[PDB]
Amino acid sequence: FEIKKICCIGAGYVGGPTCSVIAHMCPEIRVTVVDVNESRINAWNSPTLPIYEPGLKEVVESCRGKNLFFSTNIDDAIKEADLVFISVNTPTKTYGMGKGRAADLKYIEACARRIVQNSNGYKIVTEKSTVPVRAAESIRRIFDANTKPNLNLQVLSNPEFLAE
Amino acid sequence: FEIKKICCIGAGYVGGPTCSVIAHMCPEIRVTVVDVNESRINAWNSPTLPIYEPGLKEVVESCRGKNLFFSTNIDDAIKEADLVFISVNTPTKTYGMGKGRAADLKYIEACARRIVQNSNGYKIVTEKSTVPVRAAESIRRIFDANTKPNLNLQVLSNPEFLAEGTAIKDLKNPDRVLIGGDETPEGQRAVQALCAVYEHWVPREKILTTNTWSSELSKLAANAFLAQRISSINSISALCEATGADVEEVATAIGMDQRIGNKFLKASVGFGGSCFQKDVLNLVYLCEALNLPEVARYWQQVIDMNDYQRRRFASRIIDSLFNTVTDKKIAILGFAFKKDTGDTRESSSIYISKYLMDEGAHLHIYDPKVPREQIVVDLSDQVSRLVTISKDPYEACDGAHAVVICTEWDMFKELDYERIHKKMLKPAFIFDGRRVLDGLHNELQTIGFQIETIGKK
Amino acid sequence: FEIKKICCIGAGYVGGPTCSVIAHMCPEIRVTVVDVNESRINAWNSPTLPIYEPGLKEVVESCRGKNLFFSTNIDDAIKEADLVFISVNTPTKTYGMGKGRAADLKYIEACARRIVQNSNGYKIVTEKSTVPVRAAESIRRIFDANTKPNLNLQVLSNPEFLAEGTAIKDLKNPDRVLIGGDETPEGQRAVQALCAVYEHWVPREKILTTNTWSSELSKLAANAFLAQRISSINSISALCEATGADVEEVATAIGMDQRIGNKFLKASVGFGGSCFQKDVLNLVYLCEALNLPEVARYWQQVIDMNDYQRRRFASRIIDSLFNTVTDKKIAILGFAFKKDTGDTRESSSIYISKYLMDEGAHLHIYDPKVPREQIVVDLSDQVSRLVTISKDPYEACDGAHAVVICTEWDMFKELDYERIHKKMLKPAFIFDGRRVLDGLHNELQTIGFQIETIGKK
Ligand SMILES: NC(=O)c1ccc[n+]([C@@H]2O[C@H](COP(=O)([O-])OP(=O)(O)OC[C@H]3O[C@@H](n4cnc5c(N)ncnc54)[C@H](O)[C@@H]3O)[C@@H](O)[C@H]2O)c1
Ligand SMILES: NC(=O)c1ccc[n+]([C@@H]2O[C@H](COP(=O)([O-])OP(=O)(O)OC[C@H]3O[C@@H](n4cnc5c(N)ncnc54)[C@H](O)[C@@H]3O)[C@@H](O)[C@H]2O)c1
Ligand SMILES: NC(=O)c1ccc[n+]([C@@H]2O[C@H](COP(=O)([O-])OP(=O)(O)OC[C@H]3O[C@@H](n4cnc5c(N)ncnc54)[C@H](O)[C@@H]3O)[C@@H](O)[C@H]2O)c1
Ligand SMILES: O=c1ccn([C@@H]2O[C@H](COP(=O)(O)OP(=O)(O)O[C@H]3OC[C@@H](O)[C@H](O)[C@H]3O)[C@@H](O)[C@H]2O)c(=O)[nH]1
Ligand SMILES: O=c1ccn([C@@H]2O[C@H](COP(=O)(O)OP(=O)(O)O[C@H]3OC[C@@H](O)[C@H](O)[C@H]3O)[C@@H](O)[C@H]2O)c(=O)[nH]1
Ligand SMILES: O=c1ccn([C@@H]2O[C@H](COP(=O)(O)OP(=O)(O)O[C@H]3OC[C@@H](O)[C@H](O)[C@H]3O)[C@@H](O)[C@H]2O)c(=O)[nH]1
Repeated sequence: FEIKKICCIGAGYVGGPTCSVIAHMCPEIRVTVVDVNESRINAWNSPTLPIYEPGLKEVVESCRGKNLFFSTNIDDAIKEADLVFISVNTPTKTYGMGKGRAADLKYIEACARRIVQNSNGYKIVTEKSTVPVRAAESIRRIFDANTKPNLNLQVLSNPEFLAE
Repeated sequence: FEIKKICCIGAGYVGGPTCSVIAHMCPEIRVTVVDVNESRINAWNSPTLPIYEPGLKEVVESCRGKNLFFSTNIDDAIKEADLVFISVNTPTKTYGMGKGRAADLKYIEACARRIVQNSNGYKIVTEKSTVPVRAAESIRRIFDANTKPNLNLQVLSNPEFLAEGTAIKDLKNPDRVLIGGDETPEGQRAVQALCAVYEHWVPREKILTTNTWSSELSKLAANAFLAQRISSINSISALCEATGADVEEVATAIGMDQRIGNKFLKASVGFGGSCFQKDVLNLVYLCEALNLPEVARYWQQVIDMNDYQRRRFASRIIDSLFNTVTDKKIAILGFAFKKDTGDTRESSSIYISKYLMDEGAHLHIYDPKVPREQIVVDLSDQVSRLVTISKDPYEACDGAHAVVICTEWDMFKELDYERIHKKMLKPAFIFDGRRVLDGLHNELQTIGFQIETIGKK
Repeated sequence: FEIKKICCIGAGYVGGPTCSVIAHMCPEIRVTVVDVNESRINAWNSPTLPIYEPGLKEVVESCRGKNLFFSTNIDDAIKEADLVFISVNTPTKTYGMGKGRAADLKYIEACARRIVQNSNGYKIVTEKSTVPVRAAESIRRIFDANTKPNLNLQVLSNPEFLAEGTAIKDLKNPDRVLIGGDETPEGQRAVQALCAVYEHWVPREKILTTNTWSSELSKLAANAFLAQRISSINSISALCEATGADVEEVATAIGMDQRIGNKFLKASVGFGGSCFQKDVLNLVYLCEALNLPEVARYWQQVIDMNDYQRRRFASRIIDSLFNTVTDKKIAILGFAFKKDTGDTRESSSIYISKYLMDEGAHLHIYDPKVPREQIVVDLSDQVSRLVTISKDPYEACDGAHAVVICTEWDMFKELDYERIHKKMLKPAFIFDGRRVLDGLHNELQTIGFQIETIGKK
């Protein structure tokens, strides 16, 4: 089994530069970075990127629209994907248990739900962040409980080590 | 010698049904029940009663108008009466010495004064409540200090043992009737006159008679004993959870020992009701005051356990929703402190709702008897942002992640769980706070629920 | 599968009685009771049994040498047996972790090792104790590690509910029999084999079956519920003394609530016995180990109350004797932890004797069933100077400043107190730490006794 289409939900400091580089290094792979933040997506597609990162602009411009894409169309990106990265943010809870301290997993949970909804057959789903807090476990729970016939979702952890 | 007219001040859970039952068993007696709350009196006379209580409608209609009355005319009823019951609330003090712990006698005290401003000659005056704290003494202190010639008022203590949802049954065959009065020739004649009333439907073997203080301690103590058992079994429910046992099984084996008995061993999200918590608080308070901190310390645990049982239950719900419940829709089935009443005082359902609201949950509450505008009042922006009162249970479980059963309403046992499931977000949790879905366990798993329940795994 | 031979390791207060009743109710089955302690075994084989227990002499003397045997030959009894009871003692650790709290399992362990050494083929091994504290698991650990081909040892749990003093009547008519075994085909077959022993005299609906853990938890919990009831009522006895009430009247009142039951509500100087303190102490210790500190501190109150109640009573004694006993002759009536047994383990009498001895009293101790050598061991040079063991009670109160009734022996109610009052120093005090002298109160005041009693000022 070979990955030929990659989707990444989350075009942040992690999702963006990680996907850009996978694209640079693997020309036969299609890499699609998605995000709900329309503004951040257009900026990725503009001559001014939404984050500053030395040497990033060269990488993006060497494969954007070639094997690297940025888009607000999350649904179709997941649908055609072999691997789905989850590369979203887990803000600190502002009330209740673990307030000021624990991570809020709500955006990971929303990615898992959306993935199940837009998925059939076999896909690999990889949580990729700098602080993974029970992320893979939580993805698995959603997937286990939202079975479809011939949907086979594989859950992996692939933590990101880069420093901004 | 002999009681023919009864007044009852307070038309609440205690005054209302108990006088209703006296009427029914004692046709020769004219019973009048009075309250400042016109709105409550009106309902007592309407075809819809202000409280829900099985058999209560039929008992009231059986003799309202004939020998049973409700009116806002306090003065006239006091005036014509041989016996005046006080059955009023005593809210917890909001300020002063023992703010937030001791009962406030400010309504019981107002009652006694109003009695003297409307009484001449002989009257028997009886304190009657679920939790009596120095109630007889503070009626007496007021009678002693408002002395009119020819006025002879005798003070009796007559604790009410009934449990809401089972009031009529309890009233009609009680395990015992406790009446305390001064051990003077005069107190004895008033005690005996009170006996003679109950003697209409209760065997004399079961009528116990003491002095007034020993009467109140007896009820303080007994209520606490009942609460201790539930806290005790709830402590075991945490142990069972942490080790693979099942508290229902542990309780069967405990209860079959006749020296312990098998009642009051149903583990739960925690006791509520207007009786237990305040009864322990008061007993604690009393012991601190009397220089008995070992005893205070002893009974305080009954409350700490209950608080912790509530908290542990909440925190399991939140855990399962992987510590985030912002905008997640959760159903709350059951708001009363217990089945077969509309009463929410100190209900565990409130407390769960509060811990789930702090997590930002969208709560959808259904209860078949609690008035919608009472749920709203109990949970008080935050309420208007997070709370919906559901009309039926199915719209409460529509779009929901979790179903939380907080009251043991028998109806919950036979909801359409298949239908509820189809429409829940997955994974779909039922948290049975009452062990009410037991044995139904296999069917629910099969359907596709994750069933968490107290004292199992 | 058919049990023909039973061996029981531990010929104590549990094993001797229990095995005798099985022998008596199962005449087809050979019943062998073994022990390392030879004077114990010798006594069981003698006209004078080593423990006192109503009805026991009759039952033994009816089976001994027929199907009931007491031997020191542990190896051969294990070797031939189909079922092997383990019924040995578990003393409190005297050092290391859990010092003074956790039970020491060194004897359970040596039994299981001995059983593997002496066994071949199929045996059922059953742990029977009043307080089982990870017993079954411990046995299993050893059996699992020491295998032999065709050796098949199956472990069950069978907690004993008998109370000393009524052992025979409890074993012949238990409220229930509790038996745990693995949720395995082999476990289930061993469980049946034991039910069938019990089914010779216990009806099937009174026998409960479960896993080993649940069974041990149920026992730990029930024992605890029982001691709570006593601490609970004892706490109300203090409160009664502070406010001028009678705990016997309050207890009567509480007790008639059929949800509380009327049993185990006799206030006392304190519960004793091998069971209760050690049960709660182990329940607490375990809760802490499972990270349940709220459950831990809940149960701890049961013990703390009982320590207070003992103390209150000791110092209440010293206050009535003008704040000093530092040379006075005091009578101790009752050394055993409860009536109708010569057992003294954890007895409240040991604690009152001792406190009074720190304080300079000369004690004269009478019990009708406790050997005098046992009283000397329980108190620990001081014994030399202060303690005297009396032969009858009237010898004990000759010269005395006060009588202190520690144990509810029925003979104490029927003493001629006028004779006693005569030879007692004056004014003559009786401290009734058991309420055995209720109703006789005035009569004794008439004689001029000044009488102090628990739960009554
Ligand atoms: N972004 C934050 O504000 C934040 C705060 C605390 C912790 N974290 C955690 O620390 C590391 C930061 O990651 P990042 O710096 O690249 O964060 P980032 O916030 O810069 O990128 C996260 C992107 O995911 C997008 N996103 C979130 N939920 C989505 C959804 N459901 N569908 C589509 N897009 C969605 C967000 O719009 C955001 O653009 C993360 O790896 C995570 O472990 C992030
Ligand atoms: N008041 C509280 O908040 C509260 C909370 C817990 C327990 N309790 C205890 O419960 C028992 C009584 O129970 P209940 O359920 O029937 O109370 P309730 O609140 O249901 O009924 C009390 C009735 O007394 C009426 N009332 C009060 N003072 C009055 C006065 N001076 N004159 C005329 N009417 C007056 C009120 O309007 C009300 O209808 C007592 O033991 C009480 O102390 C009270
Ligand atoms: N020892 C204690 O202080 C104690 C206290 C509370 C509870 N318990 C538990 O509750 C029950 C109380 O038992 P009991 O009152 O009959 O105690 P017991 O002291 O009266 O009898 C125990 C018998 O076991 C014998 N024994 C011990 N180890 C042995 C061995 N290795 N081989 C052969 N015989 C051995 C002892 O000699 C003694 O005769 C027990 O089943 C025990 O597990 C023990
Ligand atoms: O010697 C130092 C090094 C770093 N820092 C500070 O420590 C903070 C973190 O700096 P980093 O170099 O680690 O940059 P990052 O925080 O972007 O990366 C860090 O978090 C994400 C992980 O995936 C990276 O492996 C980790 O280095 C910065 O504020 C930096 O100024 C110091 O004050 N002193
Ligand atoms: O086994 C049990 C028993 C009771 N409970 C809870 O304990 C609380 C009290 O329930 P009760 O049945 O005792 O009802 P009440 O509070 O109406 O009556 C209580 O106070 C009034 C007294 O006069 C009654 O004798 C006493 O029972 C409820 O929250 C109930 O659900 C349990 O959780 N488990
Ligand atoms: O109401 C009571 C009851 C009991 N007690 C005291 O509590 C202590 C225990 O007495 P028990 O009647 O329970 O006798 P035991 O200790 O022999 O039995 C206890 O432990 C072993 C278990 O099998 C029994 O079921 C349990 O009762 C004694 O000190 C007794 O005098 C009270 O002080 N008041």
